[PDB]
Amino acid sequence: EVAEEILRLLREHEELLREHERLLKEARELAERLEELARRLEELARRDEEAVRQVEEAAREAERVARELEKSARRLQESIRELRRLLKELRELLRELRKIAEELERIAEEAQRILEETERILRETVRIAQEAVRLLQEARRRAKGSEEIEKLAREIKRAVEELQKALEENERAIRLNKEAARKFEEAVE
Repeated sequence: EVAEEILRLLREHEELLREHERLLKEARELAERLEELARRLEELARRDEEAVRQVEEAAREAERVARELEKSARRLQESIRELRRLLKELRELLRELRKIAEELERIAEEAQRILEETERILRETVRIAQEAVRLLQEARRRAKGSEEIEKLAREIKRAVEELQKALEENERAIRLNKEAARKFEEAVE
């Protein structure tokens, strides 16, 4: 039964992986769209109903992408709970017992720490996505002086930088989850 429990956990990790890959895509597009709006805002400060219109349309679409980023990270968080619920059922099954079971408890205990670190990454990604939504909503209200448009453009560019740091940490958490799953395959073989 322990062998069948790992295989179900591996299937869940696979669905975890493709949802986390979708999270990277949404966050990569948001950062690109936020950098573009920042440049459009700095042009609006120096300059036009088209310049106001393109700021409104660039922010409105960047807000839709930030919502998808938030929805994807929320979906990943409710699935780490599934992984850990499957993990506790495995913890008791392997402790029913053999040296193979002793190896499975070191890689399962490590997988616990990775999932905890992974959800801490996702919670920070939700925060940056929520900060992006508020800044985008502020960009559309102000576009309806130059000094205030410049500061908002600078604040958006700082959100880009922490979004890029969240990209690195999410890509790192994917590797650690992939490597933890590879150990489950070889140890159960």
